[PDB]
Amino acid sequence: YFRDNGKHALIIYDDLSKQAVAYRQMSLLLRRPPGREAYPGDVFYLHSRLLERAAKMNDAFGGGSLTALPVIETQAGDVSAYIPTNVISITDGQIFLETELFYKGIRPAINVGLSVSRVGSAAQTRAM
Amino acid sequence: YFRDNGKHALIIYDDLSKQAVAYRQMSLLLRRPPGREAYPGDVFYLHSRLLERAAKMNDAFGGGSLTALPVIETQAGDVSAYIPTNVISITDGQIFLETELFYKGIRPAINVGLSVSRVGSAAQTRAMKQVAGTMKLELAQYREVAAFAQFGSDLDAATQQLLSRGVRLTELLKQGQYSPMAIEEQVAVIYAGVRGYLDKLEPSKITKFENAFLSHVISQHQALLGKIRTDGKISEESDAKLKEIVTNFLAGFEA
Amino acid sequence: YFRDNGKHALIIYDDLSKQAVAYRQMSLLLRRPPGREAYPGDVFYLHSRLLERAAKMNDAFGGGSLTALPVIETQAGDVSAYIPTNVISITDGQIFLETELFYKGIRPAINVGLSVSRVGSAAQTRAM
Amino acid sequence: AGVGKTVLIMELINNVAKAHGGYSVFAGVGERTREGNDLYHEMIESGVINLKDATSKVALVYGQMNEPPGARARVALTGLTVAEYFRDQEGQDVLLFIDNIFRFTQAGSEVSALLGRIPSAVGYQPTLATDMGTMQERITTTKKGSITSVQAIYVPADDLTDPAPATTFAHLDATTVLSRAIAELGIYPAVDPLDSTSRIMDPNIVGSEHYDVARGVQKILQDYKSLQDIIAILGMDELSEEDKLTVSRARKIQRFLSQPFQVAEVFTGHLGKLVPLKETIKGFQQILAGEYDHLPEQAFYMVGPIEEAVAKADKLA
Amino acid sequence: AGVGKTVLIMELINNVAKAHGGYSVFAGVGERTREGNDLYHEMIESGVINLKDATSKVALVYGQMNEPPGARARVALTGLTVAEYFRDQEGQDVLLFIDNIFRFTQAGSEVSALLGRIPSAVGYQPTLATDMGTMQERITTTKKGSITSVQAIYVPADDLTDPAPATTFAHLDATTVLSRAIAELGIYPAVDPLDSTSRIMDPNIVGSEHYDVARGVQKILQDYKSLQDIIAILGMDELSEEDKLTVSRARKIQRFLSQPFQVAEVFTGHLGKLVPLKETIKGFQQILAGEYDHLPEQAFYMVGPIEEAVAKADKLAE
Amino acid sequence: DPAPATTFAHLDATTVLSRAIAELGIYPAVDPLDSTSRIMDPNIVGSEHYDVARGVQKILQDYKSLQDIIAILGMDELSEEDKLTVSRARKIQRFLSQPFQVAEVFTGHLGKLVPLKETIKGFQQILAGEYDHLPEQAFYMVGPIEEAVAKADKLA
Amino acid sequence: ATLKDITRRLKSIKNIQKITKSMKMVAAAKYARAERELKPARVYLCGAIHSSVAKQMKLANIIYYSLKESTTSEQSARMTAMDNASKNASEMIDKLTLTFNRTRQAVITKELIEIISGAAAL
Ligand SMILES: Nc1ncnc2c1ncn2[C@@H]1O[C@H](COP(=O)(O)OP(=O)(O)O)[C@@H](O)[C@H]1O
Ligand SMILES: [Mg+2]
Repeated sequence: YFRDNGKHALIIYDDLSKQAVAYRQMSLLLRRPPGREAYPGDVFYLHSRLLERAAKMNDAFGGGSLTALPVIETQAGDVSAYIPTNVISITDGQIFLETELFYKGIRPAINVGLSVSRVGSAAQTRAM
Repeated sequence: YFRDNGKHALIIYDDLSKQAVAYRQMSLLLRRPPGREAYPGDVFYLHSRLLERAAKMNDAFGGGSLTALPVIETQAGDVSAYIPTNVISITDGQIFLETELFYKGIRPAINVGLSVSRVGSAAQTRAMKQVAGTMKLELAQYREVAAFAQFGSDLDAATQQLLSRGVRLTELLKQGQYSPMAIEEQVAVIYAGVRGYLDKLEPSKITKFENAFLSHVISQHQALLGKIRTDGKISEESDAKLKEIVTNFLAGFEA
Repeated sequence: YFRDNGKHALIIYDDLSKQAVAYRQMSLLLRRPPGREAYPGDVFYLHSRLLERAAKMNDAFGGGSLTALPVIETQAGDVSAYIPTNVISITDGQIFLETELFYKGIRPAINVGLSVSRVGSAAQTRAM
Repeated sequence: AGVGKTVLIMELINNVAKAHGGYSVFAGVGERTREGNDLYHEMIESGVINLKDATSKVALVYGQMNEPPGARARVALTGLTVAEYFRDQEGQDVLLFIDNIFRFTQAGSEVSALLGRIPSAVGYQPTLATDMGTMQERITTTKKGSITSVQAIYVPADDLTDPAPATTFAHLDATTVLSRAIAELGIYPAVDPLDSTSRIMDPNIVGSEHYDVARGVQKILQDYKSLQDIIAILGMDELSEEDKLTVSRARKIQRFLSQPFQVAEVFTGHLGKLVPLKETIKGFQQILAGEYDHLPEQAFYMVGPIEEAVAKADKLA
Repeated sequence: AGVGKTVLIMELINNVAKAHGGYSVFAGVGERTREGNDLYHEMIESGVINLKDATSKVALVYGQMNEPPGARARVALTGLTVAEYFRDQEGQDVLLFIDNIFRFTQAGSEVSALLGRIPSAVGYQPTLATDMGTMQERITTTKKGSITSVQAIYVPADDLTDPAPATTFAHLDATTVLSRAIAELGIYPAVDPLDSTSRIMDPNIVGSEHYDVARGVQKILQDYKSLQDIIAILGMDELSEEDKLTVSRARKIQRFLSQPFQVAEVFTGHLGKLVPLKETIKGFQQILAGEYDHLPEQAFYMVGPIEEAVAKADKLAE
Repeated sequence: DPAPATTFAHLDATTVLSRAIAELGIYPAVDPLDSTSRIMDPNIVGSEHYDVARGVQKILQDYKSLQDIIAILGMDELSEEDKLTVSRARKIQRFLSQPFQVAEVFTGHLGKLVPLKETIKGFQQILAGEYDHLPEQAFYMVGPIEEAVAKADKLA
Repeated sequence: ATLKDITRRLKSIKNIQKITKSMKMVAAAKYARAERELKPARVYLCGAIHSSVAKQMKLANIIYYSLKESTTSEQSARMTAMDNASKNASEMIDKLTLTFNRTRQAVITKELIEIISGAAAL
């Protein structure tokens, strides 16, 4: 609504892991064929169609925008698992929070080295 | 029948691994839904309903009892597999056997660190309690350092004593097949070890020692073996007489 | 044809891994229930039948022969996998190659400890 | 087992009853008949149950192991209903012990399995998270009161990333870790001070004071642990002023973390102690400061309020 | 696959069967046809089979890999029934060789879904253990006659826990386990001294010296086994002169365990040696006692009796 | 995984990227021991090229086998031969990295398009030991071997 | 990846951690004594220690001084070496237990899905 009407909105999806498990409960109950980690074939589409909807419209469509901050819980920093890689393959970068940094008291516990932003520089203020 | 009429029975189920396979056979052929390893959802209930019938009845119900020793075969050590997972949780404890221990010379191949009895002392006589507590502590200390053994080329006398007790005791835990010993004979040989009398004997000899010593006390010192029961524990006398016997004997043993 | 007319022929089956995949397809589409790794129960038979057809005939039968060199692709070097082992358990030996030997410059990348011939010197001249 | 668990549970009951008026409910999910009767008769002897006068503070709900999956899958629910009564009708702060949460998930799995459903990762039921979420949510603070749940957790294959445990972690706010090593040091309760954790350990919630003390105790303890190595090898003889104080203080705090449970009396022959949250904070706060450094270790061992540490000391000289 | 089952069972027919007084039965089940042809012609040469008269002492039954599942699922019963006759209708000591009894199980799994069954673990039919039990319980000595059975048993993907091999273990009285890992080092027969067992290995049966030696060998082998990966990283320098001394004798025993087989001449390029029990015990006794500490490890690799490794030691000079 | 796995047989040259390489900062994150080409033949690319490529691959595989040891004891127990392989291997690893035009934003470097001959030359030289005196970081993120030198000087 | 493998490696690498751990302790004690005797004496696998002196290598008083410095240095280096080596082993154990549990999970799921697929095609 905001995006298409020249306004700017920010949605936070907390978290997509739990949504994927609910969708898995639906799928196995539908008897769809289980694959990696017993997730259905379409778990990627489940998130992709969703996150493609966040976007930046140009001036001819009102210049609004919708920003998305999806959230994915990993198990023991395993960012190579199915779901985590799936969302990594959709979004424009990631902020990684390490268990180590947090417990060691570093807050926010961001792993600067493994976090990315594919399209943020252009949007970063010149002052920064 | 024995449990309900003031009698006590022991039941060994060898094995529950196979009963589960038979039950799974029937379950799959009856087209019931398969689960982990293709077992039916009520496989845990099969065993639980079996093992709970094992029990200690109160005086009002005759005081009889049924003890059960269910066997389970693991595959390449996997205690987390489905049927072992289930039977481990149903039971009051586990005696874990290991191949590596077996071939090393440890037989029965029981793993003292991992086996447990939640009942523990509650069903251990006072004499055995006494010596067993010391041995369980010492062995536990041993396990901690047991790795530094073959590489600790400068171990302090403290850690070096832990090692000596630990080899000594491990050896006293070895035991020939088909020769179950009486409780009093067990405390007597454990006593030897936990009292340090065998700290000087060479490890290879301890097995020969035990066999001679035990044959000797069984022969000449019956009276001491009965006292060990009577008193319930190691009496102040028993504790002196043992000291005389082992010392002299050992001396003769290393003549 | 050669085999049964006193001639000698050599046949390379490159490769039997893909053949098994094509069988699996056909089988599943014919509505036959899948077995280990999705492959049909008789996947060994699929290959067993085939490779027994390679043989040495006696003089009464023309003395011709069929020699076979089936090829099997492993994944990540596991020669102790279902299929692989199915085929090893059929042929009269196996030449196992490896990328690590290959890159160390051992080419042909034959792994001597894992390769064998079940015919031995009976297949060599006296010289060799 | 063998780490004082049944004793902890019994104390919590008795402690929440005396200081909050709320009762406790104990749900035994796949209890073993033997341990159940033992837990009963041990409850009677501790007083938390009374076979005569209505002083009983705990209600027991038992779902035994010989029962079909659906029964053992429901029992936490039953016990949860009892606990709900005290919350919604009597406005109390109920305690709900669930032993153990792992066997609630398993019964969950076995039920689904008989119901013909496709299992999910690692074999658990498709509805693992929902099965879990619908029982756990009933456990909260409402306008009339609250239910606080102490639930025993088994971790399959020692794997914290297993679906079962990871699901449970979703709803836990704190963890009490009982350890054999600590028991061995005669420290009772055998609570490991560095593993046990709590979400509400934020200054915004327990206040800045409580927070700083807790961190102070946690730190002093981490440093000591580290020193161990040097102490034994390089010898505890070259420790600077700052280094010897840590070791002495650490050991007072550590011993001051022990505490005679009112339920232990029946055997310990010693009056149980219930310490108020102010004495706790203040007590450790002072030790940290060094205010009681002029006291012997054994003065803090198995005492109550800080006062009792000094007392005992003078007596022990 | 390819560790030595068949070589070893060929070696056993060569030694035990050739000297055997009584009949013998060989069932080739789900194996290679060429092997059938190999064996047949080898037995005609040794006279064990005679085509010109009635002196034949071995009956053969074949159902190899080129046959469909039903055949391979029933051949072993065919082999077995012939042997059963000789057993009951004669009481005479009957020898039964079956290579490979796994093929009875694999055959079943092969038609299991067409039979309508939900699969069990690892793809096997749900009746695996019962199917195996009704068959194996016929392969047995009885009060009437005795059968000495030797069954080659395939192990899928080298995993001994696989339903099939795993379920076969309790049907036996002695098990010889082969390892690719060992084979891979050139030790043949590739037997695993830490995984091969026998009901009769009891001091009150093979006597004390026999029992003691054996136990002694397995202990020195298990000791070394548990150090290998360790010193592989840390180094040997920390091992005391007593420990590093055992590592020498472990390795020697390891190799003294190999033995050239008559039947494997084409593969070893060595003359087959055969060693009597007594000389076997002495060889190993001696090694365990430090005696041949002075000989090189390779002396022990691929020989017969201990004396051969002493010889070889000398020849190793140049 | 079925998909990728089945895809390898449809290609003439493959470029297999790696998460562990990228994580080390190496870009493009190509795995030098898992990317192949049917053209990699002495009668097609010529012996000089073929040789150098095989040389690089052997030193990388050699390094890789040593990793099992390095991991626990570190480099102290390596023969002087071994160490040599480790130093060159590491300068080969880095010199395989290269600033892309399209990734200027993330590398903070100007793009580089290195001609084949120049690629052979630089790798030949590292194999020869010609630059055994430059520091690893010199070889990271440059174009032609010449820049590795210039970058070395800058470091001093 | 293979449960058999990983378990083996874990057994080795767990041993290696303890052994190395104890070597650090021995080295630490030796060094401590040495350090004490350091100054007094100055009045009259061990890491890269051996390596260093040898690479560069291409009565009483001197012998005593040299040897005294050497021992101190050696025992210090070896203490460091083992400290690092045991630390490396711990980290590696941790990372293999993770791997072991991922594989364990995947295996269980994989066998499960095979079973259900075959049941469902009936
Ligand atoms: N006793 C032996 N000595 C030397 N090589 C052997 C021996 N036994 C087997 N081999 C080698 O291993 C190969 C596989 O043995 P084989 O018995 O055919 O495998 P399987 O156990 O599958 O039947 C043989 O062709 C031979 O090269
Ligand atoms: Mg064979």
